[PDB]
Amino acid sequence: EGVIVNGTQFKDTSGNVIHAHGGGMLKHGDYYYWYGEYRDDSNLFLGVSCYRSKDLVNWEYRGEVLSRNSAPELNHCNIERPKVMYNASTGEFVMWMHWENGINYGQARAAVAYSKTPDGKFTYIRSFRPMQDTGVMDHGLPGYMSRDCNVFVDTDGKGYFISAANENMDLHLYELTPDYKNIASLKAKLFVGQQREAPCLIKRNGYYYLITSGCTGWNPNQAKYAYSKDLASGWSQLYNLGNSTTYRSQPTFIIPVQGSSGTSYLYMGDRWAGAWGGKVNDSQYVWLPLNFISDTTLELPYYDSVKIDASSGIISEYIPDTTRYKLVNKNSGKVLDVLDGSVDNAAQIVQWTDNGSLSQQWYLVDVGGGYKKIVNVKSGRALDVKDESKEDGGVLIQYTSNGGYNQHWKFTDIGDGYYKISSRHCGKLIDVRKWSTEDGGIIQQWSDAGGTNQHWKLVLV
Ligand SMILES: OC[C@H]1O[C@@H](O[C@H]2[C@@H](O)[C@@H](CO)O[C@@H](O[C@@H]3[C@@H](O)[C@H](O)O[C@H](CO)[C@@H]3O)[C@@H]2O)[C@H](O)[C@@H](O)[C@H]1O
Repeated sequence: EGVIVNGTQFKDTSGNVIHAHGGGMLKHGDYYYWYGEYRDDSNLFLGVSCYRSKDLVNWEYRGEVLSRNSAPELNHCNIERPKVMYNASTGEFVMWMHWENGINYGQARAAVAYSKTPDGKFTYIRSFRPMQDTGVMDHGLPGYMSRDCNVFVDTDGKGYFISAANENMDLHLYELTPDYKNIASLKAKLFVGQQREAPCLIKRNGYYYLITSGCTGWNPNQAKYAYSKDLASGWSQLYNLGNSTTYRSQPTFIIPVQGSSGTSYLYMGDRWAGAWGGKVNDSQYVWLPLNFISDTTLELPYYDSVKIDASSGIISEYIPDTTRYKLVNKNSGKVLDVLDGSVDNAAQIVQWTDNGSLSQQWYLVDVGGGYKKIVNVKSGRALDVKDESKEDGGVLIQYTSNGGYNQHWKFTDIGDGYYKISSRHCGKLIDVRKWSTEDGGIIQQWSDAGGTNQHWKLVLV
């Protein structure tokens, strides 16, 4: 039962609430290490916890790799977004983070630490504003500002540190020295004046991807991403990822989960309790699979429950009810199907002859109220009303699950095993266009006209 419940606070093997807010993760040896920070009673840096696991679901407490006692300036300060990266050359784990006074946010500087072991007590080095010696001034103080940050290890073995500079208006990608403990140069300035925060830098197939969020404090916002063949330049524009609130969370880190089957990228987020007036320690987590439609097209679906099998390297949706179904039209006798039995995103939904194919099988996931999710089997995508249309003739397609109301359907029994499937968005029924009785009939959205082409029978398979 390697299943995770989003919008909650995961508990370690001890039965205690895990506290690794704004943290990250590292895969070394046979274990996945989850680092993160958490405040205390005075809302100040208490320690950077570390959790270990092989299955990515059951986490074991390993103590504070970094404490407010590790250094004199760590006593009264704010530390957030601690990330850990490994150095093959040295053989030591270097840790970066964001440091503040604890009184204000004027000292926008980064901090560094390291240890010979992953779950061992890290030794604090220093806190500083990148390029301090260069003499450059960034808003009153010497050295570039450095708030929200993150680390990245490239294939060639070069380390990289990214953070928000120039009053969170610009993103600075710093290239680290071979030891990872220092900054060698300013690789490139990314997304100037666009004000992107909580950056996550990853790589897949010669393509670099940068997942960022907006700057609105606790308030969840529209997350975005970009791609490029080179870190220095060639970066694309910003493309929306997830919904308008990133499913009520803010991105913190993204790691490739490699296994026997293949590689599945995991998304980590934070549901900051500050949204509803709660303390930082009351923040919950949101883990979702990061799917790659193409080298240039990304998908971030929302599953209320996610199943993970680290061994095989597979991250998919958890269906509470594996019962398969077929939707037969009263008028045509055809069943609900996907065009060309495609698994592509936004694939057109059509009616087709009952051929017992996978494309013609659907799950029914309750999503609160009297509404449900109609999910295809051959492709984990959900039945969706294209472009959240509220008009007659609105085409129906299969789209990535995003909790939108245009993906919620209520079944209304009319007798004899037939139902009227209305959308939660406008209330229009699932309709076979023009009363079509042939294969490939476009499935659409239409007002309840009492037609038999709008009536569907639910059949077990
Ligand atoms: O009014 C709100 C908002 O609605 C968006 O509708 C989008 C969503 O319904 C989304 C799933 O929730 O599905 C989008 O379908 C898009 C399609 O529009 C585009 O042409 O192709 C992509 C991928 O192929 C995808 O299928 C749908 O657009 C509107 O998009 C948005 O403008 C806004 O109106």
